[PDB]
Amino acid sequence: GKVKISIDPLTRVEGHLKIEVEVKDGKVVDAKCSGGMFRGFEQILRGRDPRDSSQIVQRICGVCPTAHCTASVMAQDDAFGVKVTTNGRITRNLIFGANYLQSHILHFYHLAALDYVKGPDVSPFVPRYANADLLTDRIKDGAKADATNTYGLNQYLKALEIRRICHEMVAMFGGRMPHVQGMVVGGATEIPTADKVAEYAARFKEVQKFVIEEYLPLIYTLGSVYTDLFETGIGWKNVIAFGVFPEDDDYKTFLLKPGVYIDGKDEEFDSKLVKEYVGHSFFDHSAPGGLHYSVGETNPNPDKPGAYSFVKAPRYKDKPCEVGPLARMWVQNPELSPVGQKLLKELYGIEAKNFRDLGDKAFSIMGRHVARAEETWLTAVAVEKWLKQVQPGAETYVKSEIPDAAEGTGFTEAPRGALLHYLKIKDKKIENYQIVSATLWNANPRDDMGQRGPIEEALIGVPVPDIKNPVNVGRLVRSYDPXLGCAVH
Amino acid sequence: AKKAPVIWVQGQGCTGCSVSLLNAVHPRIKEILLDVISLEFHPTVMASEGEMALAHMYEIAEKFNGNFFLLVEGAIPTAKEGRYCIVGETLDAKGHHHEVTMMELIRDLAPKSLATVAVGTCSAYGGIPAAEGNVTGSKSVRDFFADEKIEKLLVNVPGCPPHPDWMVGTLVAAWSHVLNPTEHPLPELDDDGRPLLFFGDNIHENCPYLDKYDNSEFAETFTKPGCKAELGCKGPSTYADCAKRRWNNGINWCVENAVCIGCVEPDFPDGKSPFYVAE
Ligand code: SF4
Ligand code: SF4
Ligand code: SF4
Ligand code: FCO
Ligand SMILES: [Ca+2]
Ligand SMILES: [Ca+2]
Ligand SMILES: [Ca+2]
Ligand SMILES: [Cl-]
Ligand code: NI
Ligand SMILES: [S]
Repeated sequence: GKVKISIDPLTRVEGHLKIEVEVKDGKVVDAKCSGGMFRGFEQILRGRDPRDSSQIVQRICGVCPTAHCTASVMAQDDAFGVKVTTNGRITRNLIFGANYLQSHILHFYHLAALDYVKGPDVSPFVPRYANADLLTDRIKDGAKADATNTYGLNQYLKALEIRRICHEMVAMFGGRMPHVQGMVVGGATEIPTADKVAEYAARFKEVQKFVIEEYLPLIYTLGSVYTDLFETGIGWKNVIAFGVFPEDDDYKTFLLKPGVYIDGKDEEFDSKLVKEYVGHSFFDHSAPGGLHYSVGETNPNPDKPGAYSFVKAPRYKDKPCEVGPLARMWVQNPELSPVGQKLLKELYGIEAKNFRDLGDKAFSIMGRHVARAEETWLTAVAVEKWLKQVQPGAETYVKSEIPDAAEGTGFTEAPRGALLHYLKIKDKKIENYQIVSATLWNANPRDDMGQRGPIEEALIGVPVPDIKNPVNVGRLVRSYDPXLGCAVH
Repeated sequence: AKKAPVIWVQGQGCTGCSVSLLNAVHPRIKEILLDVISLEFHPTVMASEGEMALAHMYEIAEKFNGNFFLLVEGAIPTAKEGRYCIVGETLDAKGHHHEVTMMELIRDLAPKSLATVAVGTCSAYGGIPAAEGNVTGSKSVRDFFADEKIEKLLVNVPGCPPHPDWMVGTLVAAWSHVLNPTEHPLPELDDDGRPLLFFGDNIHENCPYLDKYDNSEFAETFTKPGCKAELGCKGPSTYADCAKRRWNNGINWCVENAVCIGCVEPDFPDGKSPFYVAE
């Protein structure tokens, strides 16, 4: 009684994604995730001035270029042997933090929300699934359905301007966005002035107001209508985080700390235990067993028998692990926003102080959206603090020279999850450059041992009561905020 | 009255051209989508997915044959029979599945279009995906049209990403021409098919640091005063109106902040590299 559903393109994600599911007895029973576009940045980078990498890598993705730039300049800082100043560190955090806000807002509204909100009857809001299970379908009181849908749609429209203001914030010290100019090996290229700090702050307060007063309330309200969506899209329940937004000059402390949670147990993150498999990916490895990124290889092969994706398969201690706001928020376990504490009580009858108080509900379609909204608020609190810490006039740049021979690794968290860039230099040129990106951890295919990637595994059990309108498949996938440009590079 | 129909397709792109478009002002993106264009297909933002999305795209390309703009973001990879970019799957009338490559998609849609607009340096000129070291046979729209012997009006709007003003301005000028060709002639293009309206000015000739350049006052590092030439600035060899227009609603621009990397030019990135070595 199995039925196959194939969705290509899976739209309202970044980049080129195909999802295939098998459905039996009203639920997904198997799944395959495929990235269908490859550029090969790791090949393109070879032989270049290593400093060029922080411009080239941003073109992996125009949604999260600041994450790649951050990882690249940190890898360069490490390889070149240069220490960034206090003001350089803070300025880099302000550039990048502004895009965290942009990316999460862009995601929830402009990628995710059309699975819940009925837009106007003009393209690109139509056509849509005939039975889309939207707010206007779910809420049986018609006036309430209309009012809640309009509330959501007006936020979607307002968010177009809020995300644009976030890019004004990125450009303030970043030069422009997409694709900043302001982060380089040795720090940042423009010292913040008192006037520009104030101009960033004024814009930031408008974004922050939207986050607290509109975005958080919408998410908790949405979850209170779709309570079933906290009970599916579960997956492996293994998460990893690398640390993001260093809060001191020796990179020992972060806004969101590194860590791993596997099979119900917390452990420290050890980068030695990351490796990539390619058994079901369009790549050749020179040796079996999966490769640590420091000896990673990028030899594309679209003819490889049995392969189905351009995404490699990263594993931690041979376990699939997911990444992103759910991962970071689970690992750090921060206190919830005042809005979240209040609305969880009022709308759900849940007493919750810290993220982990959500329990099982965290590992679900709606849990991923909640984690992302809460993290947006948490990041805003941090940006508010950094705006007080930044010192007008204080040097943000330290000179360096390209080394003959060196290696460096930059670790961070992109808005979608754990990110590292590994850089090896020989004869003052890029000898190897290896990128292990966020969506790479989420949207990967099976490894050599047949273990499904996190999105593949989380699809198992997702209800599909209507095969012609399989709305929960896309809802699950989009809850991960996938970026296939990043996943494949 | 009537909006410009747009089918926006992505090949080897990063979505940055789309994101830059979302940053438009005067008009902003809400007004663009509701009043200026009918964005019929766009993989990043459209409601429908899979079969429904593709069927809608092909329906519009038929109903609006010779009367829609094909917007292309990203390069077209030709190696391995186009298999480095699969843009969707079409389910025939018998249940069998067929993947569609970027090559196949562009070959199909370009002859149906009123005009093709290659937005971004990737689609216009090849850009980063076509740079040295790539193995995907990555190609620009103009080169793919030449190889395919496709004669279709083509306008390039380069930049990595292009400024939203360049994309909106070019599309509005094209649509105005279609609606009244003698009142609104097509924008004059340079030898690389990009509008002189936006790409006629040399950055360096129009740069506010030119007085410093002339006095040999060069910034020793990024955070010192002076012209940026010694830090790698490619303004001397780059043609765009960034010095006047600036970026992100006039907030900053590359040269004030750091250096121009020549992102609009047909030889970006290789002819502009290394970025932090002077020209
Ligand atoms: S031109 Fe630049 S910003 Fe646009 S798709 Fe290409 S890499 Fe991305
Ligand atoms: S080299 Fe660059 S900074 Fe100097 S005057 Fe020319 S465009 Fe301006
Ligand atoms: S200043 Fe140079 S690098 Fe910046 S957008 Fe203009 S052409 Fe591109
Ligand atoms: N966020 C983001 Fe992009 C992804 N996945 C990166 O890194
Ligand atoms: Ca194949
Ligand atoms: Ca990689
Ligand atoms: Ca032909
Ligand atoms: Cl702008
Ligand atoms: Ni991305
Ligand atoms: S980012």
